[PDB]
Amino acid sequence: RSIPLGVIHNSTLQVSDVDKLVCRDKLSSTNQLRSVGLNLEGNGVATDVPSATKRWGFRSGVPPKVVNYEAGEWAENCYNLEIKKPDGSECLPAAPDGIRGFPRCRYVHKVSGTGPCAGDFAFHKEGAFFLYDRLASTVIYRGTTFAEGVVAFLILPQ
Amino acid sequence: RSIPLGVIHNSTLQVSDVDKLVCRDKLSSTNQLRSVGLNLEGNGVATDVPSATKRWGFRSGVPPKVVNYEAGEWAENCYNLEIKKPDGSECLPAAPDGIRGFPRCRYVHKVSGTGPCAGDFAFHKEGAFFLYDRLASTVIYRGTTFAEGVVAFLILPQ
Amino acid sequence: EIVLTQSPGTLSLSPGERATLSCRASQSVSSSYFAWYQQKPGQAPRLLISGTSTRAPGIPDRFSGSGSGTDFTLTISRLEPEDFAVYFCQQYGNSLYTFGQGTKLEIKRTAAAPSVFIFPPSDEQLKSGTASVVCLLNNFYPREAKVQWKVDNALQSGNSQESVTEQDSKDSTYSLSSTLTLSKADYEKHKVYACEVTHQGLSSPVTKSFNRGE
Amino acid sequence: AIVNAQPKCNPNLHYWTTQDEGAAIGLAWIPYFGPAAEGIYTEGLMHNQDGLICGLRQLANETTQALQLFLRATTELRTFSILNRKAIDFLLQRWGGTCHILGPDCCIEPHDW
Amino acid sequence: AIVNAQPKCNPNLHYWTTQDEGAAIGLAWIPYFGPAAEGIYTEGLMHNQDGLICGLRQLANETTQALQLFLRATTELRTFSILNRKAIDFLLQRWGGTCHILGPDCCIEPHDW
Amino acid sequence: QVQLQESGPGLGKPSETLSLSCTVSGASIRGYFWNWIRQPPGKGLEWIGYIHSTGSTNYNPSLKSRVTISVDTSKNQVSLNVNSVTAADTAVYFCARGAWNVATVYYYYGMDVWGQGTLVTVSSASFKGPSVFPLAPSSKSGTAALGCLVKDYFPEPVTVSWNSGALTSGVHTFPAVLQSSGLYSLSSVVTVPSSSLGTQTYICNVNHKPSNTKVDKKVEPKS
Ligand SMILES: *[C@@H]1O[C@H](CO)[C@@H](O[C@@H]2O[C@H](CO)[C@@H](O[C@@H]3O[C@H](CO)[C@@H](O)[C@H](O)[C@@H]3O)[C@H](O)[C@H]2NC(C)=O)[C@H](O)[C@H]1NC(C)=O
Ligand SMILES: *[C@@H]1O[C@H](CO)[C@@H](O[C@@H]2O[C@H](CO)[C@@H](O[C@@H]3O[C@H](CO)[C@@H](O)[C@H](O)[C@@H]3O)[C@H](O)[C@H]2NC(C)=O)[C@H](O)[C@H]1NC(C)=O
Repeated sequence: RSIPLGVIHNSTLQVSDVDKLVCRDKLSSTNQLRSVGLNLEGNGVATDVPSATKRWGFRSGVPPKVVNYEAGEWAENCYNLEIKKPDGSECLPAAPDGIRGFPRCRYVHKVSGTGPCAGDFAFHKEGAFFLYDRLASTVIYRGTTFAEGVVAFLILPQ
Repeated sequence: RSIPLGVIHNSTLQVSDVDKLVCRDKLSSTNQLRSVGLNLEGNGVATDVPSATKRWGFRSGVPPKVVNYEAGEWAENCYNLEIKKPDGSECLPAAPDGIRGFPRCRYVHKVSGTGPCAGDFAFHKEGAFFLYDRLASTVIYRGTTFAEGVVAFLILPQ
Repeated sequence: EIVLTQSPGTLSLSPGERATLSCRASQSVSSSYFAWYQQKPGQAPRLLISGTSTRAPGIPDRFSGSGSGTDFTLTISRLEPEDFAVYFCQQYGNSLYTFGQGTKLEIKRTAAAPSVFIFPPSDEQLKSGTASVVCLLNNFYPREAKVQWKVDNALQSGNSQESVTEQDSKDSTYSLSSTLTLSKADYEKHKVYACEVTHQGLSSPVTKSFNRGE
Repeated sequence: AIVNAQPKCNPNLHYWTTQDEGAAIGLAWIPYFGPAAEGIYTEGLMHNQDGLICGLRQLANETTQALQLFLRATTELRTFSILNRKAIDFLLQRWGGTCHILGPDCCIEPHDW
Repeated sequence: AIVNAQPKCNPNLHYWTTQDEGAAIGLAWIPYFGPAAEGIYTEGLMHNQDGLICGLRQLANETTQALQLFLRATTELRTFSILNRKAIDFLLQRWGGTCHILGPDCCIEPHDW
Repeated sequence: QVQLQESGPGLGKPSETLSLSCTVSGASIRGYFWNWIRQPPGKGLEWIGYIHSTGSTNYNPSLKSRVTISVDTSKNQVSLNVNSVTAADTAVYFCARGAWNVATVYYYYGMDVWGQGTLVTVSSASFKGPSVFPLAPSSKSGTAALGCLVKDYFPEPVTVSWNSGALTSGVHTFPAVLQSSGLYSLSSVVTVPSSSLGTQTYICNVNHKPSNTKVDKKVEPKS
């Protein structure tokens, strides 16, 4: 479809219509365009380790994709996984350069263990993103503190 | 703050004001926007090896960042470092692909030696950039001829 | 403007029964983050239920919360003697909290007679210039009791001050202390100081006495 | 316009961001003397209006399907172009074709007289 | 407007750049037959005006603090977007909002009659 | 194991500024909201205001003028100041942690952790230390009862303990009673087995913070 763009005017949020032209919406500079990463715990999702694990799975045939966000939410619950296959070989890829853990986490749940790895990459079964430092990825990277959330695109007040 | 943009009209350079709108400034195509890398020797900085070395140091906790520039200045003095720790392990990272030495250097000062490496990356203590082939980095890469300089952004005459 | 009105004001019923506490909102809640609190005597309130229906950790399954937007209700099913407290409803909305009047909940029980004890004024207190006699009624239910002071069969009206504890959270009993305060001079006049107690669990009044010199 | 349909919503937003002011206390812009990776962020709080924040959470939920399909289509690993693309689309909507001064698709207003 | 405050200044600029004309002598645009890495550059000289060149050196010095903070904020390794972003900002200043023909923030001039 | 602890002067002079301090232990103030609740003796709870660790504050509409809440992250404390103090502001003052969720537990902005509460009495009068007198009957020996008497003190409260917390069973310490003199007076009692009456000595542990007194009085066995 089309990536929705949200307009904020006098503390009122409206979704921009791709067909309707609103001349009142003003964009004086690119600094008014912000991408926000809102964490799933804000939506009240279950944050315990056994319940969050059920939201992630392995699948081959889908290459990983990453987007940037400029602002994130302080997360009370973040996760850091070190899952390995029974034979000992690592099950998650080490994070490439530039990808760092979520900047602000209070409780970091160190998830470890050994299980069968059915695929090449760990994806979010509900469609959300694994939010890292200013980068939103579709894939869980080994040993890096992430916080599952989603991304919005806003045009901010002047 | 804001990255200053310089306007050149009839051999007159003025800095564009982010608040003041000057309708006379014309941008007909992106080819009029140029990024220039001016070397520090143009500012009369000391170019001898012992004096230039004092301008660089090692620090952990700051990830390297790179910007592109489209035009550079022919440099009389460039540097190429191969510093190693006492135990023998390399002290500077090998340059990633796409990063090549400064295109035009007359004298290339092959700097070598063994010293303690207090950090993960070599930065410029005065804030300048290490100018490579069309790429300006904040970090010294091993074995690649660089030329310390700074970057300006210009909107050129038509 | 946002006022939470709680009903009933007071309530008393037996162990095992179900207590239903209600709390209406003046204006419709714009953010249904309702909560219920239990406050034991002298303690800060404890969180029973947050977010209209989610029980706080460590709160028994008896406490259940529900709501409909304007009226929210807390039901304490299968009441136990430990549930004696005062219960407040709370509403967080538009960056402000509001509370309720509170519902004081008494747990009934079969009647228990008071255990009467009388206490002569101590030695050092008499040396200070004032004497006080204390009658203690320990672990009784119901709460209503008549403690009548009579000195040499002369009733004393105007010098007795009573005070009753809060309900005991295990046996559901009250305790009372009647204090008769007199100057060191008027206390010297008479010699027999007694305390008579009437209660629902006493088939006949109980009078415990102490003579001046003992 | 948005309306929240999520089960719950946290009406207060405690945010972090680097895209904010740098007073540039002398020599702190220099990376060698600059803050470490953990201290490059600023903070803030938007508890002012509960409704706007709950609307943001739904928008971030609703943009997910279109954003995920966008990433399926592109081939590069990391996509920063999205915000710069939205600005180009913004200008192309208003100033893309011929602009009729009093027309409905032209944001030009004649002077006040 | 700029004014040079550096200790010295080299008033002549001997530059190199690839962003220039390619006469495209037949089959030299093909990389297999094209010039090697060292010969993809053109040269030039700007000794005409001493003042403009000294102004450029100060501008390159003054843009450094803002450019360094920009790089601290972004997370990608290499940033090419800066020049394309400046062009978008240029258009958004003049044609971002409603444009009042005779207004101060609108670069529209009515015809000559 | 997060604990809150309010601190405040037991008596505040009227028409003055009143300051209370909440001290968080076992958890970082950063990232949570922190409330101030007050409760006039024998009445409902009133919310004074709240404050985020960053600093943004919103207060009760009816009290926003006479109140100002402040936080100090270097000391891990949240402070409350009430100006133009009258007799209505006499109450016990609580600080509470109203958070959206902590760790995996959701509290949906319900206040999970509270302080112990600090009582603040607003009066022109001054402090007055208490006097203790034992409660012992004419000799007898079944089940016996004994206690202490705390007479003439101001202001509320006074904390009485038995054998330094060792004796908790059957200890009823009666609420304060405001005598005609204007000073408060209460009494503690305890039912003790008459058999082991003379085996263990029984001592009171009274404590009046506003006047800084912590005296101990024993009770005669009379086996
Ligand atoms: C964006 O928000 C929607 C709406 O909250 C999310 O969709 C929802 O996913 C949950 C979790 O699976 C569904 O919950 C379940 O609902 C069934 C009843 O259908 C119930 O029996 C289960 O116990 C469970 O509560 C929910 O129904 C579903 N809602 C809709 C409208 O589809 C969605 O996942 C969010 N997307 C992202 C990327 O955050
Ligand atoms: C941009 O240009 C400014 C101005 O030239 C550069 O700053 C300057 O740095 C030099 C080198 O440290 C300073 O020089 C020293 O000055 C002291 C007196 O303060 C003198 O005793 C020393 O012997 C030495 O000459 C100079 O004062 C300082 N100027 C200012 C205005 O701060 C700056 O480094 C340049 N930045 C880049 C990225 O090229």
